[PDB]
Amino acid sequence: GTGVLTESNKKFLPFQQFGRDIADTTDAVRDPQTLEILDITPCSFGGVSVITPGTNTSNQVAVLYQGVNCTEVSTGSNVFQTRAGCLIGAEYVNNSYECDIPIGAGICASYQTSQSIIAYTMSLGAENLVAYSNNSIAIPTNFTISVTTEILPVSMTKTSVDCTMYICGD
Amino acid sequence: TMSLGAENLVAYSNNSIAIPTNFTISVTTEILPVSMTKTSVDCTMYICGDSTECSNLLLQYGSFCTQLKRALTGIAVEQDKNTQEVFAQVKQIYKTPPIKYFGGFNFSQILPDPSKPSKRSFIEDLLFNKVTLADAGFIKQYDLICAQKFNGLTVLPPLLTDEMIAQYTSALLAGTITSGWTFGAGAALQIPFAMQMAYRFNGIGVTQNVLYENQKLIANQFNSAIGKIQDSLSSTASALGKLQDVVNHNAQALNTLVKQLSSKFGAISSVLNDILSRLDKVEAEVQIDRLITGRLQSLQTYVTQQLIRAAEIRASANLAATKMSECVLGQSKRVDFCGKGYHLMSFPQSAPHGVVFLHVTYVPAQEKNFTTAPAICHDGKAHFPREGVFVSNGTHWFVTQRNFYEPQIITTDNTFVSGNCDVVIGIVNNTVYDP
Amino acid sequence: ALGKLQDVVNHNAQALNTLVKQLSSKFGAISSVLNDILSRLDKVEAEVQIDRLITGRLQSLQTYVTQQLIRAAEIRASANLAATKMSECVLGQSKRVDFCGKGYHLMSFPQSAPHGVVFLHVTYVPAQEKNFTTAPAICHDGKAHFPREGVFVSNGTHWFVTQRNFYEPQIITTDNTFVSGNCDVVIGIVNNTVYDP
Ligand SMILES: *[C@@H]1O[C@H](CO)[C@@H](O[C@@H]2O[C@H](CO)[C@@H](O)[C@H](O)[C@H]2NC(C)=O)[C@H](O)[C@H]1NC(C)=O
Ligand SMILES: *[C@@H]1O[C@H](CO)[C@@H](O[C@@H]2O[C@H](CO)[C@@H](O)[C@H](O)[C@H]2NC(C)=O)[C@H](O)[C@H]1NC(C)=O
Ligand SMILES: *[C@@H]1O[C@H](CO)[C@@H](O[C@@H]2O[C@H](CO)[C@@H](O)[C@H](O)[C@H]2NC(C)=O)[C@H](O)[C@H]1NC(C)=O
Ligand SMILES: *[C@@H]1O[C@H](CO)[C@@H](O[C@@H]2O[C@H](CO)[C@@H](O)[C@H](O)[C@H]2NC(C)=O)[C@H](O)[C@H]1NC(C)=O
Ligand SMILES: *[C@@H]1O[C@H](CO)[C@@H](O[C@@H]2O[C@H](CO)[C@@H](O)[C@H](O)[C@H]2NC(C)=O)[C@H](O)[C@H]1NC(C)=O
Ligand SMILES: *[C@@H]1O[C@H](CO)[C@@H](O[C@@H]2O[C@H](CO)[C@@H](O)[C@H](O)[C@H]2NC(C)=O)[C@H](O)[C@H]1NC(C)=O
Ligand SMILES: *[C@@H]1O[C@H](CO)[C@@H](O[C@@H]2O[C@H](CO)[C@@H](O)[C@H](O)[C@H]2NC(C)=O)[C@H](O)[C@H]1NC(C)=O
Ligand SMILES: *[C@@H]1O[C@H](CO)[C@@H](O)[C@H](O)[C@H]1NC(C)=O
Ligand SMILES: *[C@@H]1O[C@H](CO)[C@@H](O)[C@H](O)[C@H]1NC(C)=O
Ligand SMILES: *[C@@H]1O[C@H](CO)[C@@H](O)[C@H](O)[C@H]1NC(C)=O
Ligand SMILES: *[C@@H]1O[C@H](CO)[C@@H](O)[C@H](O)[C@H]1NC(C)=O
Ligand SMILES: *[C@@H]1O[C@H](CO)[C@@H](O)[C@H](O)[C@H]1NC(C)=O
Ligand SMILES: *[C@@H]1O[C@H](CO)[C@@H](O)[C@H](O)[C@H]1NC(C)=O
Ligand SMILES: *[C@@H]1O[C@H](CO)[C@@H](O)[C@H](O)[C@H]1NC(C)=O
Ligand SMILES: *[C@@H]1O[C@H](CO)[C@@H](O)[C@H](O)[C@H]1NC(C)=O
Repeated sequence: GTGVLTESNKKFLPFQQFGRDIADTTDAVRDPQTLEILDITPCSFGGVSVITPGTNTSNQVAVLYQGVNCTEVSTGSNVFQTRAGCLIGAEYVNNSYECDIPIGAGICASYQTSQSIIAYTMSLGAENLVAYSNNSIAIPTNFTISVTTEILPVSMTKTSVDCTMYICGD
Repeated sequence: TMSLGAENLVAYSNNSIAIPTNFTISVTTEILPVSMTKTSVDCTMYICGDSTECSNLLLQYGSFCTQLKRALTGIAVEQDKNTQEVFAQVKQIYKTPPIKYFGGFNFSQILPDPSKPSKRSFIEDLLFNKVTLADAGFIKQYDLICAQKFNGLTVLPPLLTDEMIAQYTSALLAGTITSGWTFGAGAALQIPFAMQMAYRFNGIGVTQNVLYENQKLIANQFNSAIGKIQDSLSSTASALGKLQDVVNHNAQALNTLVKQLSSKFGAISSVLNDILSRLDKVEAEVQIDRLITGRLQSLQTYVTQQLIRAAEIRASANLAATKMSECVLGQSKRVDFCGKGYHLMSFPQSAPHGVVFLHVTYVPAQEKNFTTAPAICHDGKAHFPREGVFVSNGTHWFVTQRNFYEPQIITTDNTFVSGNCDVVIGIVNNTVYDP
Repeated sequence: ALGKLQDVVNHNAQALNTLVKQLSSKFGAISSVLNDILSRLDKVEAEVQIDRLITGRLQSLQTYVTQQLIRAAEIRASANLAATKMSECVLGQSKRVDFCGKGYHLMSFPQSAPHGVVFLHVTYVPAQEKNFTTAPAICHDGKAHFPREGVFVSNGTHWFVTQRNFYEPQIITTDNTFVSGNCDVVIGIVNNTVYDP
């Protein structure tokens, strides 16, 4: 196998020699020479996603190592820690704007100005408190006739497949 | 034999009408799933964990893994779209002024509490306590989940945090309370809550003087209903059944996918390393192919089940978005759509992977028999009610509303004439007063 | 502009292209070409490879049909929604909120598009609002007068009754209002004169 061997405190009985897991993978072993218990762990791995504005715009990209602390990480000096992982190549900004490239856990990324990729907390909207009281009513004095557009799919492509021709052509 | 219900025959006749004389303000609860767990699967790690020979043999089977990954990513994006559609229906983050005199109604249990770290409400916190999440997708530093992670199955965190969902529901609630349905059309227009409730009463066919002359009773009934909602959501643990069921189904699917790795599928062993160590390349290729095919079919079944369940969740989220648009951003004339009874309003609350609507409805309470008539003859003309129904308590005739007994003397302002008194079936004789 | 329709077309085209490209996979056979297997092997030896190719391509077709069935269910739901919007927004005026566009719905106009429909929803949106002082009712001669259709407003000195969606103040008369009981119950009642025509 391949993995990291660590000292273990598992309570192996004197007759046992190895331990299994849910998927029947050996998670602990007994050293044949020095009868100690070793825990076997997968070494280290994770997903790597690439945040990028279109290649029409810029070839500069940011990288997201998903679900890892910013210590187990090509690698710029712009590391940032999101609940979704470690974000390298994005300058975190205390401002908040509308989400442009959703990264996760409320963190979004955009390409903005000397332009660079920035990461920020997405903005839900501008705050607005209603001037409410028990003898005040706001009544409109004018109107606006708006024309909105709504697009709805209706049908799709009618496809036909020749099973014999596709599988066993002539 | 199961019972459909208690039999009940309606005392019907052609000159008898039952009209309610009192009402009840009910607050029902409706739970709707919105999103599910965003899962990601590493095809190579799941099928051929750290094995070059298995990976090389897996390259033969084409692009099954790429389309499994594409399907999972599509579902993952769809979940955030569902949440955004249900909750992000408000253009601005509204908020109420510090004064909390909403015409005697007590909204303190649904408005946010600043004391808590997350600015959730009391009922929202109860809802979050009633549902336990197997995994939120957050960072897991160095179980039934470690086995999943080591085999390539991970969970992605949702784009909108629970705090953002709480802020969205707070904006919706503040807009509803301080502006009625006006914030769903254009800019929010402030209006006293008593006047907003008077409009809501007018919207179901009851005159506003009923609300104004019974304001304290209605406020007390609403407060009692909210308190009963609190008690029910704090007592019965099995309250949010649907959301917990969604979480359980996703977790069970992942656990089944992991346990499928211990199947031999006809090979000598389920462990790739044992096959590699005990057999030559020619002999081990057959066993590795069997394991690859079995695990690929298991992944296919998991993705198919996920796609069908995601379609179901998308339908539920569309329904929740419609209920937010129609029940919360306005008053609904649709029957049994925003709760049982005549709909007055609704209040949204977030919950793990779902939304909860507190539907406030008006239910007639105490009905009485009366003798009715389609029309009335005064001077050879037939008088019909402009808005209401003719009733009689035994000796005198009045005209009342159709949903609340408020009899008034039959005058020419209440009624309109149409033709003579030789056509209407069931007409009666009475005097119509002239102001 | 028409993102959804183009997305549908792209998804179908991509599915067909994937189905075609699956024909170049060996699936464990010596070759992905049927003719090469037939020419280089005897019947007994070639049957195994042909079976492997047949099984792989059959599974690929199964995946394509399953994806198509799920996507067709999605498109059918969308088409049912479009039919409902045609019935309610175009063939009539809708009271449902945010169903035929944001705002108070006036009308809608349909337009065709490749594999889809486009609705131009005409809606009415209030524009310029002003503050006013309001009151649930009014006392004239010991009776409480409530608006028949509208809301009582005041510009600072005088009291009028207006519509709820458009400021059109009118003198409070007995035709605008109706009486209900006395003036000892309503909370927030005010004092004003009701004109008698
Ligand atoms: C209501 O709004 C409309 C436009 O939103 C106003 O019409 C404009 O009036 C100004 C001043 O006379 C003109 O310069 C514009 O050309 C008009 N626009 C249009 C489209 O007609 C209208 O005056 C407003 N009414 C009130 C009472 O404020
Ligand atoms: C309508 O029903 C409500 C309650 O359903 C009645 O209010 C109750 O009245 C009794 C008698 O005065 C009190 O003891 C209760 O405390 C009241 N309850 C509440 C919640 O206020 C009301 O009296 C009924 N009205 C009519 C006309 O029957
Ligand atoms: C609205 O209801 C809440 C509770 O349902 C009220 O808060 C209670 O107030 C009493 C007296 O002030 C306290 O003894 C309780 O401990 C409070 N409970 C909670 C949970 O806060 C609140 O006072 C009500 N609102 C109004 C305006 O009366
Ligand atoms: C039906 O309602 C009428 C209207 O109130 C009743 O007539 C009144 O009865 C009371 C008895 O307490 C008298 O004091 C009033 O003078 C009566 N008014 C008129 C205009 O007649 C009548 O008694 C009711 N009848 C029944 C059977 O309930
Ligand atoms: C309602 O009143 C009318 C008029 O008072 C009644 O019509 C009378 O009916 C009797 C008997 O059929 C005739 O003799 C009269 O000539 C009718 N008068 C008129 C003016 O047409 C009618 O019968 C009454 N209805 C009831 C149910 O009592
Ligand atoms: C509120 O509206 C009333 C009604 O128009 C105003 O009263 C009028 O004010 C104008 C001033 O230009 C006078 O010419 C009229 O004679 C007044 N009419 C009456 C019946 O009094 C009043 O001034 C307005 N007040 C405010 C604060 O806007
Ligand atoms: C509205 O008008 C009524 C009647 O003009 C006022 O009622 C009077 O109140 C005073 C002070 O409480 C009493 O001394 C009078 O006897 C009352 N008159 C009547 C006929 O009841 C009432 O106070 C006024 N309301 C406001 C807010 O000014
Ligand atoms: C095994 O051999 C090693 C060295 O060859 C020795 O140090 C150790 O004590 C031995 N242990 C046993 C159980 O024989
Ligand atoms: C380049 O692509 C971006 C998409 O991020 C778009 O906003 C921009 O307008 C494009 N520019 C050109 C010149 O096509
Ligand atoms: C990362 O590890 C450090 C210690 O090595 C710890 O203090 C920190 O909380 C960790 N952060 C995350 C997000 O795991
Ligand atoms: C954001 O603000 C905090 C304090 O409010 C500060 O410590 C931090 O350096 C700021 N970040 C940036 C990128 O300026
Ligand atoms: C409005 O409510 C406040 C309590 O917050 C009260 O003091 C005030 O008198 C009320 N105004 C009217 C006009 O009733
Ligand atoms: C009601 O209908 C019955 C027939 O079932 C009839 O005999 C009776 O006269 C009717 N009552 C009135 C008031 O018309
Ligand atoms: C009306 O009278 C009938 C007569 O049998 C009775 O059954 C019914 O309960 C009464 N309805 C009400 C509301 O009292
Ligand atoms: C009404 O008055 C309040 C007082 O603060 C103000 O904030 C609000 O903008 C006013 N509304 C309108 C429509 O002018």
